Amino acid sequence: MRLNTLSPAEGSKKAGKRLGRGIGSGLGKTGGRGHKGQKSRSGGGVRRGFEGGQMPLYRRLPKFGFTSRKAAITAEIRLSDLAKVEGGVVDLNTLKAANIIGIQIEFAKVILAGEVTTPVTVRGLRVTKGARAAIEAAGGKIEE
Amino acid sequence: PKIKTVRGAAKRFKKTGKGGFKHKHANLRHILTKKATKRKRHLRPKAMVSKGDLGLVIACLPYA
Amino acid sequence: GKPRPYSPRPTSHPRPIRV
Amino acid sequence: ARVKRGVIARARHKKILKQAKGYYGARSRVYRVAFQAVIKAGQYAYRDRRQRKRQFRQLWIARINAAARQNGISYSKFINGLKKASVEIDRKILADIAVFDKVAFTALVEKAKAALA
Amino acid sequence: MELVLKDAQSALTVSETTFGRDFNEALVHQVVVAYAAGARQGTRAQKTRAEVTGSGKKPWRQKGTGRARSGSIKSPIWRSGGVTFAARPQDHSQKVNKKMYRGALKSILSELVRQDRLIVVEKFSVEAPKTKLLAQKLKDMALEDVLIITGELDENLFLAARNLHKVDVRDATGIDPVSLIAFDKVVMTADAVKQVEEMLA
RNA sequence: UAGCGGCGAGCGAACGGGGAGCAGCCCAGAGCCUGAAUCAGUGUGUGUGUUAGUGGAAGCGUCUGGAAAGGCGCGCGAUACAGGGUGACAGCCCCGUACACAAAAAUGCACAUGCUGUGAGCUCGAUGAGUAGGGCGGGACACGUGGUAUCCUGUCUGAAUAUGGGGGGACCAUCCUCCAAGGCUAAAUACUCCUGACUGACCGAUAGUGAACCAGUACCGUGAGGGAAAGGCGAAAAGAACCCCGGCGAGGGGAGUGAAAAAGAACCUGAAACCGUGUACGUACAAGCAGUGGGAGCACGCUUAGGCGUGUGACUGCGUACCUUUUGUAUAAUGGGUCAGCGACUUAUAUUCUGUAGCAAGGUUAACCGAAUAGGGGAGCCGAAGGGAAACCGAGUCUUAACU
Ligand SMILES: *[C@H]1O[C@H](CO)[C@H](O)[C@H](O)[C@H]1NC(C)=O
Ligand SMILES: [Mg+2]
Ligand SMILES: [Mg+2]
Ligand SMILES: [Mg+2]
Ligand SMILES: [Mg+2]
Ligand SMILES: [Mg+2]
Ligand SMILES: [Mg+2]
Ligand SMILES: [Mg+2]
Ligand SMILES: [Mg+2]
Ligand SMILES: [Mg+2]
Ligand SMILES: [Mg+2]
Ligand SMILES: [Mg+2]
Ligand SMILES: [Mg+2]
Ligand SMILES: [Mg+2]
Ligand SMILES: [Mg+2]
Ligand SMILES: [Mg+2]
Ligand SMILES: [Mg+2]
Ligand SMILES: [Mg+2]
Ligand SMILES: [Mg+2]
Ligand SMILES: [Mg+2]
Ligand SMILES: [Mg+2]
Ligand SMILES: [Mg+2]
Ligand SMILES: [Mg+2]
Ligand SMILES: [Mg+2]
Ligand SMILES: [Mg+2]
Ligand SMILES: [Mg+2]
Ligand SMILES: [Mg+2]
Ligand SMILES: [Mg+2]
Ligand SMILES: [Mg+2]
Ligand SMILES: [Mg+2]
Ligand SMILES: [Mg+2]
Ligand SMILES: [Mg+2]
Ligand SMILES: [Mg+2]
Ligand SMILES: [Mg+2]
Ligand SMILES: [Mg+2]
Ligand SMILES: [Mg+2]
Ligand SMILES: [Mg+2]
Ligand SMILES: [Mg+2]
Ligand SMILES: [Mg+2]
Ligand SMILES: [Mg+2]
Ligand SMILES: [Mg+2]
Ligand SMILES: [Mg+2]
Repeated sequence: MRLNTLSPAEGSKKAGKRLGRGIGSGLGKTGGRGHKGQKSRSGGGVRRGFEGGQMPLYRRLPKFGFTSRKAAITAEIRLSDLAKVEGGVVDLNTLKAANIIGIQIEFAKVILAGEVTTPVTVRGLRVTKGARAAIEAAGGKIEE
Repeated sequence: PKIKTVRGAAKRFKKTGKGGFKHKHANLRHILTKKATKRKRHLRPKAMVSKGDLGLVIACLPYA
Repeated sequence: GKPRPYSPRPTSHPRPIRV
Repeated sequence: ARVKRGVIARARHKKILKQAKGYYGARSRVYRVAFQAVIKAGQYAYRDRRQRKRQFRQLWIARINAAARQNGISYSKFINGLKKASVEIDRKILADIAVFDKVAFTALVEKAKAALA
Repeated sequence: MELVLKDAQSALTVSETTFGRDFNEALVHQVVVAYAAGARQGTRAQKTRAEVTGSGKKPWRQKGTGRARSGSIKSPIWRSGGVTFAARPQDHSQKVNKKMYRGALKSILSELVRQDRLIVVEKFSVEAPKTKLLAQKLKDMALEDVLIITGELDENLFLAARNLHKVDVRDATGIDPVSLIAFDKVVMTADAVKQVEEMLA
């Protein structure tokens, strides 16, 4: 192990395409752009979604729905998270100390995802039927 | 700089679980009287972007 | 190398009009 | 990191100019003309390695046709004769014998004549 | 795992996780390269056709002259023209994951033990800030090219080493991967090995 | 992202979070006490920069060579082996460098201390009107008049004034929060005509500045304005006394200098196109991309005196350049007089996929701090759950009164 005996792993350093450097290389002359038309030109190419003038897919389909401001401040908590909090009292603000939900979240919900294996006390969260079973099954106590 | 979303596409397509996109059917906005109830009923539910169109949609929605 | 070209100078004959 | 092309370009051009020695005029002096000429020499060389085999067989056959007709038989009969008599000496050797050992060639023509008899 | 001290003639226990693991050449390479790239200043520029000094006057009319059409005297095709893709100052620094950096240190130290290059002592200092003293100490300890990692950097040993080009003297906080590989032998003080252990975990 | 948007192309926040920095005050006024805080200006000492500088270690012999710093040998200094120079490559020959010192004079900065103005503190007040708001027209807000809050105002108007007023995105009620129509305010921030020092996986004379050179010059233009080319003798000029041909020339030959003059100033190296002298072979009855395959003869050099190598190439088979563009080009389609140098897929940031590496239900930090390529910093971001327009539900969910 000297500075002139370190090699990279095989396949870690693929050499970049160099266009317009002769016949041998297989990217000489046109450099893979083919012959003429818009796509062969410096700065050439049509914009994203462009279909040649046909009404593009993202404009012949109707807009639908609206964005909820409520959804943005609503988080989901996995059973695997309940353990990661300090105190065994899964409040809204103990989840925030734990870095489990964001600082702006106002409404959390515990769902049947992962296995809770400790007595945990869920206070002031919504909890799924599946989750309620699993927390109660480990001695946990869900209160409003 | 960040790629910019094609905002019109973001209003037409939602990303689903396996990574496809759902979208609303065309032809259910107006001129409804002359259309068969059967036709209209089959246009109500959302639909999945076809294989052909995915490339275009993906380009438009880099942050989907 | 090449010298800078001259501005238009007088022409001895008109270009033939194919039209 | 700027790379001057001088030394490498010099060597590429010399490589080509050296292969163009003996060519007429610009063809041995002028890179642009020497290059075209060295390529075309290459193309002819490839083509002619094949043609050389065609030209030599054609020569050999002509000489065997002479030597055989001297011995009172055509090339076509003689070669047919040599196959019926199961002789496998190839045209390069027949031709070489036809020039250098005319006794031996007569022997071969007799063996041919026998097979057809 | 036990590192024997050559000065006092004893042993010193160290983590197998820091001095025992196999040599991940690929990972060390990525980190050595990233270190070299982090040393680059990246200070240069050429002039584009935009930046070269001259007017935007079309040198001659588009048609009729019998010459190649021209638009700017700054065209990169022209002598004295812009550089087609003129360099700007670049940041060549790479991100190295904390864990990949620490990984590479562990791989290098583990190799410095296997090739008998990590010479661990208990106490390494000199009396006065004199280069003659350290040169004498190094010929006795029988090494020329060496990296000396001490606990707290002694002003005297710092000054003594300063004018010996083969010799470098650092505190444990100051071990870089390139220096650990670059030097023939690495002399770590027992105190330093404790810090390098604590530092890498 | 939310939004805005011929809902096109595009435009694009805020709240909130992490950091750098952090500083508060005054007038709209009268009395009391006083002139006491704090800012400046002004001298006077004090340190400490700046504007000249001082000292600053240690090498000899021999070999090659024109010359030694190079080879070999044996020494010595190093808080100095940064860098530069010196007849080739010098830690010890020189200038420096580390380090330690220095200011009559002027001046920046900091405190300290007189002097001049400056006016603190407490009490009782007061609390910015053609203004807020409105109508009409514009503009600014990410926000294009939109359901459009907010800001600004050209035009026309016009309150309340703390029991009051502004805002919380049409609007109303409630609640919350702030107090416009007077003003000042350091730091974190932006920039470099310019000074010093230092650095470069920046250039090295068609590059790098237009400009390495007496260049914004010569030159061009009425003028604004445009705008070149052009670097290198040698270590040292020792830059060639003298002689000779020549027009008391140019140019040259000797001589001499020098390591070298085929380093002689038109000067390092000295390529190619291009132009000659000489030698070998071929060539004046022979038709075309000029080669190629065959091949005699001649000349030359070798190691069997012999083949082999080299040059030439009579004669003979085959054979219509290259590039581009095209269905297709010997094409009488395009482009190139030739050479030399330069001349075209980059860079930045996003995003996706592949390979590779680390770690793995986790992974990873950004700014920033830190002398730190370390270490800190987890603010965030991506992932581990989806369905639904949404509320919401959740390994399900949506659809539907309900699903086989
Ligand atoms: C020369 O040609 C020019 C065009 O280029 C004018 O037509 C001009 O009049 C011509 N003059 C003659 C003499 O024909
Ligand atoms: Mg190809
Ligand atoms: Mg083309
Ligand atoms: Mg085409
Ligand atoms: Mg194409
Ligand atoms: Mg362009
Ligand atoms: Mg149309
Ligand atoms: Mg967080
Ligand atoms: Mg409808
Ligand atoms: Mg030219
Ligand atoms: Mg270079
Ligand atoms: Mg030649
Ligand atoms: Mg330039
Ligand atoms: Mg870090
Ligand atoms: Mg000295
Ligand atoms: Mg010597
Ligand atoms: Mg020399
Ligand atoms: Mg007020
Ligand atoms: Mg208002
Ligand atoms: Mg108003
Ligand atoms: Mg209004
Ligand atoms: Mg309001
Ligand atoms: Mg409150
Ligand atoms: Mg220049
Ligand atoms: Mg040069
Ligand atoms: Mg003039
Ligand atoms: Mg003379
Ligand atoms: Mg020289
Ligand atoms: Mg010369
Ligand atoms: Mg020449
Ligand atoms: Mg004739
Ligand atoms: Mg003849
Ligand atoms: Mg002819
Ligand atoms: Mg022919
Ligand atoms: Mg055609
Ligand atoms: Mg043809
Ligand atoms: Mg034709
Ligand atoms: Mg042609
Ligand atoms: Mg022709
Ligand atoms: Mg054309
Ligand atoms: Mg032409
Ligand atoms: Mg979800």
